Amino acid sequence: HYDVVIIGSGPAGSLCGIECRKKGLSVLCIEKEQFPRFHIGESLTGNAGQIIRDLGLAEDMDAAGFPDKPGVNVIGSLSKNEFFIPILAPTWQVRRSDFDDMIKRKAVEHGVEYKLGMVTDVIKDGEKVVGALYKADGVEHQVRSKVLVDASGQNTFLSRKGVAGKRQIEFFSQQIASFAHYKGVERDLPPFSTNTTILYSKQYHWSWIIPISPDTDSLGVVIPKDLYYKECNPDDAIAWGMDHISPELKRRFKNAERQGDSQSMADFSYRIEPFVGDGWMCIGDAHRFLDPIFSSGVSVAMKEGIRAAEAIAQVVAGQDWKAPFYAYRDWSNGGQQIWADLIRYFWIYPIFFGYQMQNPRDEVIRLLGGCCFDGWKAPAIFRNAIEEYDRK
Ligand SMILES: Cc1cc2nc3c(=O)[nH]c(=O)nc-3n(C[C@H](O)[C@H](O)[C@H](O)COP(=O)(O)OP(=O)(O)OC[C@H]3O[C@@H](n4cnc5c(N)ncnc54)[C@H](O)[C@@H]3O)c2cc1C
Repeated sequence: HYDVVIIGSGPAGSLCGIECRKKGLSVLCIEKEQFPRFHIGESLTGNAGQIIRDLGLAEDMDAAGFPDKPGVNVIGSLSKNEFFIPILAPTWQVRRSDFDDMIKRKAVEHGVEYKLGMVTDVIKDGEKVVGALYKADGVEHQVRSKVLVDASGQNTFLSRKGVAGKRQIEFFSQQIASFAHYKGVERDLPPFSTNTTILYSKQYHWSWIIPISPDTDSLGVVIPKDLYYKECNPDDAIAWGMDHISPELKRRFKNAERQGDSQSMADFSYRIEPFVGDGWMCIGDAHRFLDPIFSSGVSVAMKEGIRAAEAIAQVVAGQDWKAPFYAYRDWSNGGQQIWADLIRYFWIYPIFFGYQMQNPRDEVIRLLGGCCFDGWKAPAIFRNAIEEYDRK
């Protein structure tokens, strides 16, 4: 028996476990993969940076060789339009295998119990979730929980089991990402050498370059699903990007040497509703995924883990789940909708978006730093333009 059982130990599950422990709750985290393990999504927001400082991890970040992130340089190729989004507060580019392991060790330090295992089923008592089944070695185990937290990322465990809602996928923005790590990439000149670079051409055609260590850079090429299936495996997709997205690519990778195989993965934005219920909740990618063009996923996952523990504590302490879980739900929907709007606005009006950075700018900087979860003008501008556009 535990107060809280967390499925998965990415940024959402790890932060949820840490904050649950800070509220004095007993916590079991079941994670199916042995750490450290590779994972994509390497560029952090200023707000993720602040959580990391709060955990007391800043020195360890520098020690791990994670480059400082000055901001993101966005370059459009069809018109050479270029803009730079400065970082809100100091943050980093990370190798996720090592980063996720660091956060996980902090969770263990706070007294989270970990099991290597794959959660496979929930245990119900009528409508109520009261625990879970998981496989470790050759063997099925049972655990009982007051709240089962699904932090399974894009595995969307509770959705797949029909406990949570079905995925509602955004049909018009379906993309496939292909990526690999390289050495020998030409970096921007200081003070910008370790910025994230985003290159885009047509709508939903884009690429990233992220320095993740002193010598290594992550390259991604992201294109519409149909184009990928039509003209492209992940090697071919990356080559297509090198050829068609921007000349900056062939230039910077002139002397680059790939480390390890390339990979592809769905980049479909989705949302799952409901994502809270009696005895359970979802946090992070387990209920919602946004186009990672602005590198917000880890920041969002961490924030949701933190905010969920608040709700969880109230329920473990005897309050009916509705008021607290619905407050979490509404808080999450509020902030995620702002991110979603920013992204849709960018894809519709990428040039107008950029120029916004010369407009007396501060709001967007804060928003892209992650301040999306707390009167600002920007959210309404994005919302209004998108509604008009859709109506048109
Ligand atoms: C192409 C791409 C690029 C991205 N770039 C960025 C970026 O630059 N910056 C950024 O911040 N975000 C980025 N993201 C998003 C980011 O990767 C995710 O939002 C983030 O990892 C979410 O964290 P999570 O904890 O929710 O899920 P995850 O990090 O995926 O963690 C989930 C964990 O759950 C475990 N698990 C799953 N199912 C089970 C089960 N049944 N039992 C036990 N354990 C289980 C998995 O092993 C996994 O470790 C990107 C995403 C994509 C697709």
